[PDB]
Amino acid sequence: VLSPADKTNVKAAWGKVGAHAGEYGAEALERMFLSFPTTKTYFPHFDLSHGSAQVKGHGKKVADALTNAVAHVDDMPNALSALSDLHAHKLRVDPVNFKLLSHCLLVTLAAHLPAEFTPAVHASLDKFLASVSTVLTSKY
Amino acid sequence: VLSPADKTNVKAAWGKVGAHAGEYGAEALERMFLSFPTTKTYFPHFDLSHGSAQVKGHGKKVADALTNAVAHVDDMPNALSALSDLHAHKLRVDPVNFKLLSHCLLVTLAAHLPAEFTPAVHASLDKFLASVSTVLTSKY
Amino acid sequence: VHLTPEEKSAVTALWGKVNVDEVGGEALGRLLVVYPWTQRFFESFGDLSTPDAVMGNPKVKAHGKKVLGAFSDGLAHLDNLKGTFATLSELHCDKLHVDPENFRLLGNVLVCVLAHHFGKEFTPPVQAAYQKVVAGVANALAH
Amino acid sequence: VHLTPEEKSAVTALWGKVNVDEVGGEALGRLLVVYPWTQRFFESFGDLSTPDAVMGNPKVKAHGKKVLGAFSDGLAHLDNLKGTFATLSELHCDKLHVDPENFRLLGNVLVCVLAHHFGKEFTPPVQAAYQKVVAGVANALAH
Ligand code: HEM
Ligand code: HEM
Ligand code: HEM
Ligand code: HEM
Repeated sequence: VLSPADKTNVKAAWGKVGAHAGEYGAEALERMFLSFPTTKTYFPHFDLSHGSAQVKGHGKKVADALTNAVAHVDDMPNALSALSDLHAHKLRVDPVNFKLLSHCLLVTLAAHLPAEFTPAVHASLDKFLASVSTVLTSKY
Repeated sequence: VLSPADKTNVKAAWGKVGAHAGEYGAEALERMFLSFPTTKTYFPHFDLSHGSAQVKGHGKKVADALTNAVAHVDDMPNALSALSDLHAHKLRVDPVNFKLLSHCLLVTLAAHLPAEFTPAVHASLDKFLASVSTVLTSKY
Repeated sequence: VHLTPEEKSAVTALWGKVNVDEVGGEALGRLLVVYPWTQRFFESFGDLSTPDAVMGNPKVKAHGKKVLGAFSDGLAHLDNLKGTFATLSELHCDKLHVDPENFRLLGNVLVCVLAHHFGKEFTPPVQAAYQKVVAGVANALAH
Repeated sequence: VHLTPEEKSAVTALWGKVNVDEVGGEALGRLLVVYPWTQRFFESFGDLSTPDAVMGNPKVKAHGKKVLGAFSDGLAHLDNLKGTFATLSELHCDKLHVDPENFRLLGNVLVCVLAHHFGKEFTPPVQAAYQKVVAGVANALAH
């Protein structure tokens, strides 16, 4: 699916993210929780505060999973096997929620990489997040 | 994606279809045209009559493509390469239309195989038609 | 919606032959088999792991009988669906937090069940009328 | 929709700093790059093959300027969106035959463009208000 030019734009974009991955993933979860409130029902045990601790740690863990998905961009069904067994069997997340977070991730990158977010990078990152969302629902 | 039990139900279901593939694909296109009328805009050169000739021949050609997708159930991106270059580049079909036809295909099978259409066969054929719809949009 | 009176005759004429108990629980059970994430909403119904224990779960059959109760109320009120399903859109969108895409899925599953119980009696105009009904019920629960 | 008056102050306060020409054609051009099947609706606009000839096509710029004309009319009429977009829902759903999912896509693309032009000025409550606006405009064009 992903062309090597798209993998160039994805690896370049997360390369420009770098060490701010926990802040961007925490930002994206705050955007999903505050704009799309039904996803708050998947987290009945967190404190979903505007700058909380479990939202920031879970944002760091989501973005570490996305970084390992970037480094395994052609090995996604095997590098995301425990997560796809987590989100599909144990948590049973509706797949359209994986669209919503994907959108918020793009908004986060568009709010924090205003030079690197060209429409080729937007299209490549949208293919990437739709591919990660495809792997995370692939046990359905 | 497709388990060997799902491939058992898909190959068993199209095995029970057999020679009625042109009638079932023509039936499914008549269901998509009559129930979901915006898909009629993809066919501005056909006679979209209730039992026409180009609808029946195109139904036979769609169902021959589906039968070759059944016989190549683990070789779908290479056995459906010309069609995925057709529907994505040349025709530029909205992917949600590939959902609609998939639904009508199930309705057609449910209207014509009332014994073989168990919920495992319904789930397996839904995974199959979502996989064929995934291949036919994979050049996006 | 706006069904033509021939399509009202096909909706009413076909719906008068619909068994309540089989079509309701069969439709909901085919949600829980075909679309398994919907099983997170029915965590109190006991076993929903294997498809035969989905299609033999008594709570799925009784709850599906409630669902065709609501579709029957939707067919007696084809003009005032927004008025009819207001309590149920409040219940599904405020208490249960169901993403409205799922309602569309159940509607399509119901149409498959209708084909599975009527065959050649379920023509493309009857299906077109039931897709108008199904989209009316789904959009009516979308509030 | 039903924006709180603080969210009306964030929608209005942020929208008062939106350049029309860049945000409109940039949003429509990012539809035609990210979601290429939408390019079947703009077959008269000349070259839409390469992304740089999508983002440099003058008809995409002027037409996107019309699209933000429609979003501006949507922000001056937040209560009567069903009344405002009736001609445009007739034009998109009767003449052009656009599947309403696409409208949602453009709305999300517009929100990305807003983030791309405001950064830290585009907070999660401002985005939540603009997702309410975007879903209001998309549901208003869905008729
Ligand atoms: C591209 C999208 C996503 C990625 C990469 C991702 C990644 C992860 C990771 C790394 C974990 C923690 C696993 C561990 O404990 O080691 C997790 C758990 C979880 N995810 Fe996701 N996730 C994604 C999308 C979503 C979405 C869209 C939702 C809900 C609407 C969601 C809900 C959850 C929940 C509830 C947990 C359980 C962890 C807890 O609550 O303690 N995830 N995911
Ligand atoms: C879901 C599985 C589908 C399959 C297997 C399929 C298969 C085919 C085949 C075999 C052809 C003839 C091309 C050839 O023989 O090389 C074709 C053409 C075409 N298909 Fe599909 N198709 C599918 C879905 C759709 C959908 C959902 C639409 C539109 C809403 C669509 C629209 C068209 C059009 C417009 C043509 C061109 C007709 C012509 O050239 O006369 N197809 N497709
Ligand atoms: C699209 C048409 C639908 C109709 C007409 C419908 C109908 C109903 C009705 C009438 C009730 C009330 C039951 C009662 O008061 O005892 C109900 C409750 C419920 N519905 Fe639906 N429903 C629909 C879609 C869905 C879908 C798609 C899901 C899940 C994916 C769902 C999940 C539930 C749940 C979890 C309950 C509560 C169960 C309980 O109270 O024991 N509904 N529904
Ligand atoms: C919230 C979403 C949208 C809004 C507010 C909007 C607004 C408009 C406006 C103002 C016009 C011009 C009407 C006129 O000049 O009389 C228009 C026309 C048009 N729209 Fe949209 N639009 C939206 C979404 C879309 C989408 C998503 C597509 C395609 C995938 C699309 C395709 C078109 C086309 C092809 C035209 C006609 C072009 C022409 O007349 O030259 N629109 N829309």
